[PDB]
Amino acid sequence: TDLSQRPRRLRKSPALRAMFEETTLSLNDLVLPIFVEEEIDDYKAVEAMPGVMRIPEKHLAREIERIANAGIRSVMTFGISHHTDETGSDAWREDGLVARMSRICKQTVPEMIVMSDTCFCEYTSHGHCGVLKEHGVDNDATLENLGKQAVVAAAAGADFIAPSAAMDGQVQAIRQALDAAGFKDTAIMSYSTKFASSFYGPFREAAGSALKGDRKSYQMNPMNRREAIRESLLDEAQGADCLMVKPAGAYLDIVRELRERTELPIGAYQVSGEYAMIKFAALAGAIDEEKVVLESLGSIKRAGADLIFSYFALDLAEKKILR
Amino acid sequence: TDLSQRPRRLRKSPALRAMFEETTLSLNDLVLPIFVEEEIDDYKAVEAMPGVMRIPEKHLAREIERIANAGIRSVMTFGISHHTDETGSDAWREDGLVARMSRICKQTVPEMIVMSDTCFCEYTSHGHCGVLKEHGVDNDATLENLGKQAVVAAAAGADFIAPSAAMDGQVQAIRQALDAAGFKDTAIMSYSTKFASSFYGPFREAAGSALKGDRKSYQMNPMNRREAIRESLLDEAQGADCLMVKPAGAYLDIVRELRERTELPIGAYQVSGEYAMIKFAALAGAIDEEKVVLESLGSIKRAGADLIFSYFALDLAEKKILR
Amino acid sequence: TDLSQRPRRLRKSPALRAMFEETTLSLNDLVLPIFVEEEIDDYKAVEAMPGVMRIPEKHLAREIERIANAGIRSVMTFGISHHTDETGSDAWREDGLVARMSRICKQTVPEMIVMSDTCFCEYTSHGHCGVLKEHGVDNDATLENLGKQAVVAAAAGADFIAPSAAMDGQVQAIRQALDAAGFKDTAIMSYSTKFASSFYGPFREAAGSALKGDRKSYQMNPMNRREAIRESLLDEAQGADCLMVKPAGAYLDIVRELRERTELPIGAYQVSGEYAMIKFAALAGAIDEEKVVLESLGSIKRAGADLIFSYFALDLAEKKILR
Amino acid sequence: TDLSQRPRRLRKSPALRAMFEETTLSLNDLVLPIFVEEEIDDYKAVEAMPGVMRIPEKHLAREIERIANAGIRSVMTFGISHHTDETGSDAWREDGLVARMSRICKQTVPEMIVMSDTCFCEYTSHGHCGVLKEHGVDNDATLENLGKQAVVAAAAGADFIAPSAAMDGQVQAIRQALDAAGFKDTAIMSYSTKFASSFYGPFREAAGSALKGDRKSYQMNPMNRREAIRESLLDEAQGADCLMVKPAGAYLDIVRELRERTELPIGAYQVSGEYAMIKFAALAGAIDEEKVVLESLGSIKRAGADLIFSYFALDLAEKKILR
Amino acid sequence: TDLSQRPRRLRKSPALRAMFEETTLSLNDLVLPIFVEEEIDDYKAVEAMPGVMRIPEKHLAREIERIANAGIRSVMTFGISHHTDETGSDAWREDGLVARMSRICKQTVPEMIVMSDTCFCEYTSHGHCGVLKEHGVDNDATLENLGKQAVVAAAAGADFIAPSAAMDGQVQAIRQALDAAGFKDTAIMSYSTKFASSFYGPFREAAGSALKGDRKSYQMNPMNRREAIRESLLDEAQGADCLMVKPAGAYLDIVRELRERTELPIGAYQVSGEYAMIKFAALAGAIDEEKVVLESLGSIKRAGADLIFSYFALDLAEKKILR
Amino acid sequence: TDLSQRPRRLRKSPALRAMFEETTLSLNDLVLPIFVEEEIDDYKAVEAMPGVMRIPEKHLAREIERIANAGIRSVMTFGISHHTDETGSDAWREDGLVARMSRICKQTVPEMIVMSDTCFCEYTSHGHCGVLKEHGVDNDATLENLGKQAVVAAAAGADFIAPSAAMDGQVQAIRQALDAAGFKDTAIMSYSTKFASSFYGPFREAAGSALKGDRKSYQMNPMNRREAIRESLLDEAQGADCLMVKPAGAYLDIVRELRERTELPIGAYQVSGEYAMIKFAALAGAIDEEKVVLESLGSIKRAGADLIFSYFALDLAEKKILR
Ligand SMILES: [Zn+2]
Ligand SMILES: [Zn+2]
Ligand SMILES: [Zn+2]
Ligand SMILES: [Zn+2]
Ligand SMILES: [Zn+2]
Ligand SMILES: [Zn+2]
Ligand SMILES: [Zn+2]
Ligand SMILES: [Zn+2]
Ligand SMILES: [Zn+2]
Ligand SMILES: [Zn+2]
Ligand SMILES: [Zn+2]
Ligand SMILES: [Zn+2]
Ligand SMILES: [Zn+2]
Ligand SMILES: [Zn+2]
Ligand SMILES: [Zn+2]
Ligand SMILES: [Zn+2]
Ligand SMILES: [Zn+2]
Ligand SMILES: [Zn+2]
Repeated sequence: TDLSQRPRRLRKSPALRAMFEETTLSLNDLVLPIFVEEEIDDYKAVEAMPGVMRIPEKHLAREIERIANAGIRSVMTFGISHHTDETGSDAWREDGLVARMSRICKQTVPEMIVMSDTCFCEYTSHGHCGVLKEHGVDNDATLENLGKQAVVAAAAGADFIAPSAAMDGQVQAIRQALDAAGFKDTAIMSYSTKFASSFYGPFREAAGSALKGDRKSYQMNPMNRREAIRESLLDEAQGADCLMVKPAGAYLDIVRELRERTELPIGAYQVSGEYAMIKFAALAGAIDEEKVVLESLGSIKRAGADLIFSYFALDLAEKKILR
Repeated sequence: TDLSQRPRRLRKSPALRAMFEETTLSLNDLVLPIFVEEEIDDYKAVEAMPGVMRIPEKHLAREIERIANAGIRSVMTFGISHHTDETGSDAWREDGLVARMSRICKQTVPEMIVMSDTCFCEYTSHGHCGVLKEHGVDNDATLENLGKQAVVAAAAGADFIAPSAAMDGQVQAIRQALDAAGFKDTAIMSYSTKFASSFYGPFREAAGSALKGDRKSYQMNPMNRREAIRESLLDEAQGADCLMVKPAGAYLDIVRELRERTELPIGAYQVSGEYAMIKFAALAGAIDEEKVVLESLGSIKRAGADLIFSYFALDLAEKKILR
Repeated sequence: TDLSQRPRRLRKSPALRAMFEETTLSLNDLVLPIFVEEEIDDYKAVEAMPGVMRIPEKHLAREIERIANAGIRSVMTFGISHHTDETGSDAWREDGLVARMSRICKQTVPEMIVMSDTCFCEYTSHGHCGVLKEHGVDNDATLENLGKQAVVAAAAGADFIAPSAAMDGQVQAIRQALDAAGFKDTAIMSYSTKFASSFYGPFREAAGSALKGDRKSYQMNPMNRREAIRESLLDEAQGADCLMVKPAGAYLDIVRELRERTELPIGAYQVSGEYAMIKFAALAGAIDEEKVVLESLGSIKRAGADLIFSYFALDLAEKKILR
Repeated sequence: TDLSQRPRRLRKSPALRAMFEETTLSLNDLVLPIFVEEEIDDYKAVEAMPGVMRIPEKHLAREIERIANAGIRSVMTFGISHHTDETGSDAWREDGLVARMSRICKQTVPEMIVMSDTCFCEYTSHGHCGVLKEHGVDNDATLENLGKQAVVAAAAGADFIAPSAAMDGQVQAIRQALDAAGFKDTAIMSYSTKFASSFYGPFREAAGSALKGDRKSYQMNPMNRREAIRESLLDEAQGADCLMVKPAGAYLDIVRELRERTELPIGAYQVSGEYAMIKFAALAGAIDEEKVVLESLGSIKRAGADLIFSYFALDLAEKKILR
Repeated sequence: TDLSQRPRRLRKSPALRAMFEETTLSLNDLVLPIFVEEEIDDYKAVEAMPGVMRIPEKHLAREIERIANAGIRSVMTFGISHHTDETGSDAWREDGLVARMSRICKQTVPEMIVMSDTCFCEYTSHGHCGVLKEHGVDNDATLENLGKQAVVAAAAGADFIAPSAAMDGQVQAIRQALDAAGFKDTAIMSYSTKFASSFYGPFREAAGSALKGDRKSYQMNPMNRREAIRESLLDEAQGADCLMVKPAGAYLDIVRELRERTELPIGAYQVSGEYAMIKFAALAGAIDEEKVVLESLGSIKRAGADLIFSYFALDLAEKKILR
Repeated sequence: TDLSQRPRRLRKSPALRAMFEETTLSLNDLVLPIFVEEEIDDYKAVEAMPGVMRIPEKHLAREIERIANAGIRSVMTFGISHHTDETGSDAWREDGLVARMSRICKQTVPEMIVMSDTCFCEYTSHGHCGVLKEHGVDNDATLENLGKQAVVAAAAGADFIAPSAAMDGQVQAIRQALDAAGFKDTAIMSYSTKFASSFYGPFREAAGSALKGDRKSYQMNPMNRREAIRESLLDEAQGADCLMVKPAGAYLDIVRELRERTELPIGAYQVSGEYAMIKFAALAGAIDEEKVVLESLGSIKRAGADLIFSYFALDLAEKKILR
């Protein structure tokens, strides 16, 4: 046929596809979320997240070292509390779980980039991402607490404070608190664009949030693309060091549009539900796990994400699939 | 706190979120892919696609009518051949399965928008999307065949010829053939941007493609965002009536960028692997199926897709979840 | 003929046009403006707005419930005052008509999204949208009053305070007042871009504004497209939750340009004159009312409006034309 | 208050608003559509278009001269046929009504810019905009006829051939025919973007189209903004001298987007329904006719239209409202 | 100090800089240019390119295998001729050096991506990049020869024909010739934007071009950024598979602008002069070679290049600096 | 051949290339960096920068006058300290080397545009660009010092204070200090985008910085293009009069992108390593020095730089190569 343009010419062999591959994926793009449960002896399996375990705080220095050894550059800590209360106050206690996870990680592996998930859903009685009032989850009371938590987390060693409560002004609030507390160097990995997604099922079982109801009054509507960009831009305006889109998998268009709207780094969260959809389909033999994971992750990088939070990170590292 | 901007104000209640919801999803956005197997009496279950059946050609007029009755506007037909050969020649026989699926659908429900998947992977001995030569899958020999198939499919009643073989110049080739054959009114739903994705596992079991190897020499690299846009733009240049991104789920950034690069309609394919990841995780209780499906689909619409090919379409229609 | 591109292929049938229809319209896009007259027993017909009635305040809880029952998500309240004065002070009385409309609506149907029109034209002796001085309608004195009104309206239950006085700094003024008064959660639906349009005739008879003269010193010039965009952007800068273009019908280009200039929601007002032009032509048999309304409204949505204020809303809801 | 930005400063008086008025409107922007009925003695009133008359062909030279005298620069001729047939063949007869309207106008007022509406809806038995086949309104057979009509219209004196049949490739077809026929200098005022609008009611009664059914298979969907732009761009590609959006009133966003997408002139049609909505509301006293017309027209110019087809043109000219 | 924004926070340690590093460099980005001299026994050292040798054709299969073994994906072949003539006709002889380099490389390592430099400067008596006439270097006579050379090179095994003669229409000419000759699958790596740079000194000594004078009548002006982009876009229009900017080092702005103007792959040539500037400064101890090379190369990738032609490639591969 | 477009037509002769040359280079684009060592009698040769000498402070008025006489418009002063300490306090002493270089230059040649390099690497014991603490190079303590230095430098006659320490908020800090000190007219030539480049080797030997380690915690990653643009934009936001990209040679894409992102002037630094790479290759005879320098410099101007800091400046001026 008379076709001057033939894109298939650069797909002829593996070598050519590698020369022309536009996106790369490596361990430098991954952040390992880790679940730490205090006051427990044995690792707990998160059934809805095949292969994922809750780390007993007592095995934490061992795990972090294992994580570090695999080449993992950073982790996002998530705690399973045995000290919840109406406001998740343990989150801001100098020696609450939040601080200890951070402190243990950083003392054990000082070059480990520790990100502290900053919220209250895992420490509150009601399971909401903040202070519960009769109007719902009070924005401003939560901000104060986030700020307090940030200072203790930073004091404990966290390199990034990562607010995931979806509260308005949370980056500003936490930045002021860190600065005032003397932690001007502590970064903020904002969960800038966080949707009220149905892809968080598994997480609830993993992290222990007691929430009976939803977070639609704070987490934004999955359908809102313009709002999603504005959400993250407000965060850049409030000084966040890195922004983030969560979930990432079904939101690659948001990741791409945000990438074209800011020079800030952009993180992308491959949520528990994404991880579970892959594991369960792979377990059923419907798909090849390794291929789907890499494509999934590569897709997130293609969309423009500088960092990806993935529960597969350690396994990819250990199996040497990524380096 | 002093926050003049509070995005949470429009997330306060369900009514407010509905007023402000930026994206809509309805039956007008869905296309039902259907699998028809010739020469069989009973429906066959596609194990890797829980809930999906191969329709015996003899039950086809009944199914299509059922599909139509649910409010489904259109279907994409896929055949399971009992007459394969080195070139998938049944695909171009006036009365091959391709034609019959189309003819049966259109005679039974004349207002049904019939899209014919136009390829050879389901009719060839080797399972490749075309004519197999010593150089691999010959582009040009395939184009001629696609063209022949398009004419018989169109002659049979197909409203859209949908080339999914990933061959270069396929839209041009098929358009010339339809025009010359007198089917100037027959549209082309190009699978313009089709990646060599690992999300097609289930499909192979559903549609019967005999391929032992891969399609990387024709289907494009999942990592290639610039090439992906160029792929579809070449298709617009060749006259396609509608373009398409496939898979869709992990390619929403591509869908969004393409949407900003063309005024043509854009279809998006929620592949078998996507459908399987949701079904299997839902079966394991890790996620809520209905919520994940709607979010998944709504996300594809948010990204900019005018149409979505989803295996969930009939179920959403029948259960009245979408109208 | 040799035409590779044939847009008519996707216009062939109703099914195809529905699959390809780029814009949707539903009850989630409509806001019902409602006219409430205090101290009256019977509904009053607004002659210049066939089918539109002034609701006696005493029938208000009944109407709102009717409105809610039809599926209407929100209303914009407009009062007809029997207590006007040089400054429209009833507008800011804790129990003035403004507050009562809001309170009645919200107590009767708590999930009803109440927007309070915030102005003084309906409460002043002179009929102007504010405080009348020798220089004309004093901007700053009006701002103070708007702020006072906003607090009582919010205190009364309004979800949105909607300033329609066209005063400079009105969003800022009202936001400060709400915040200081403790109504940080109360939104602002700014009538950001409001022209000095000739399409408001009917309104004057509906709402009772006593104005003898014009509002050209505050409402902006219909011809000013650049100013129109700047008007709304200043409003976004002052914190408005939603912006608005009014009128909408003859200003769809403004709606479209604003949509490309902000991520904020955008409301569009199908003014009384638009509603009257359609009703009267339809009454004369020159056009089909239902078709013209839907096209009119669909056009406003096509232009980019997230919400439309339309006097047809209830009728479309009740007749089940939109859902 | 402390407001550095005060847009109201330039709205203070009429002089200031005139200095700052961003859009102008004059007789140089208007095209008068004219309705000419052959074989009739008296002017016929178009009831659905108060003030609009069908001109008997015998009074045509008088009217055109009147039109010219008022300062009107150009007219769009529309005929009411007493010689219809299955194909509207009178439209292409050397001396059919189409030619005569043009010839009479140009001989009587040689500097008059004559635009010939080029279609068949007014000359066919069935009332469709073209050749009726079993598939509907055949595109290609219509194109041939349009071309024939264009040559006779051009031969007769028309300066612009204005295809309003909404057929694909109509500009290309008509350009080839004019060129081949030796009318390379004859322009094409394409009705590039013409929607299947409900605002054409009155027209049917004015122009006499016998259509019982709709034109949705050729006129495009009112909701389709992307398609609308593509429609006009294809026309620019086919060589149109001027493009057009019709209707104009509820499509100002389309006018604006097209203006930013082409350097070609853009015409905008204030359809019969628009004209009727204004007349009827004005007749009912709901609005001020003159103000609404000028705002309506000024809005169309604001949106970016270089020319407007308005039935008010002569009246505005004669009353000296525009010059 | 009160600084909310602190970019230094993500530069704190090596781990953080690696997480945030925006650009990657690997062996998949490199193409090794190789110099092959026919009819010689020993490797010849190119004095102006420390570490670079001319490979005797007889050691070629050994070198290519060595190159392949190091992980190098592709090479650009350059010949040193012992059969020059007024037109460089050996370049098009079925068994000229050009063909043999290609054939030897591909037979020895079939998966090696062979790019053939396509020009005549190394085969002509006068040393110019083409056919020398009294007007200078005849464009069109050169095009014919390039085409002939391309066919023999492709016939010999080259995967890419890489025209570096800077002739107008060279991509078009070579594409037609390959297609006509039946090498439709053979790609074209155009040296689309090639400046008349002073950075090619060393090359002349390496490749043996006999030119006494300059190439300013064909190679474009180093100062011309607009022309440089147009040069490459014309090449995309003529069908090139990949474009290229050469030199690359002092032209990163061109690389970046081209990257934003095309979806095609972009190669970038780190010319001999660049390689020599680094080697000589490193030899003098003024800079660290390895760091400068990687920064140099990383910079080219940062600018947007998909591939880089670098003489350091093999050394980086062998020393395991890149993988 | 049939080629309508022939770019070679404007490359035919030197006259045509000069008419069409898109970029110019002159002495008005150059800034001469100068190295002044206090307390020394003889000029010292910087071995890693052939031709570059350290000027003894006592010969400074002679050199500056020589520099001025050659037509050089401005210089960037760099001192070699014989009074270093833990904080580089001499830099802020009223009569420290920094002040004296400036004072000597401006008194000797009052119209000379003096830019003072503002940092501490040349005055600190440890060689870092600031105050060394246990956390590394303290940002804020450095800012205070920079500010102090700026005032004494400005007081001494510097026209531009040029912070090259890569500290966050350095422009803001220095602007406040100058303003408060009464030097509101003193400009700031920020080294806005300064990478942690390996091209600074030679400089260390020239300027005497004692640093044993690296500056990666303050100078930004060479690979970071988005951060690089943000770095400079923050500087514009802090009030810098001119921005700068350093190094320039391997960062022309950054220069170009910044040029399209700001209206501020942009300086570009051709670092010592660039100067050394050219000198050493030229010394080895691998390239022509004069041609490479001019191309190098012209390339920097092509990329969009308004000013270039080049060590070749005086030589080009004196040899009359540029005027
Ligand atoms: Zn305990
Ligand atoms: Zn939470
Ligand atoms: Zn937020
Ligand atoms: Zn059979
Ligand atoms: Zn296939
Ligand atoms: Zn393709
Ligand atoms: Zn009363
Ligand atoms: Zn008012
Ligand atoms: Zn305003
Ligand atoms: Zn007759
Ligand atoms: Zn018609
Ligand atoms: Zn058209
Ligand atoms: Zn020989
Ligand atoms: Zn050459
Ligand atoms: Zn060229
Ligand atoms: Zn001393
Ligand atoms: Zn320094
Ligand atoms: Zn900086």
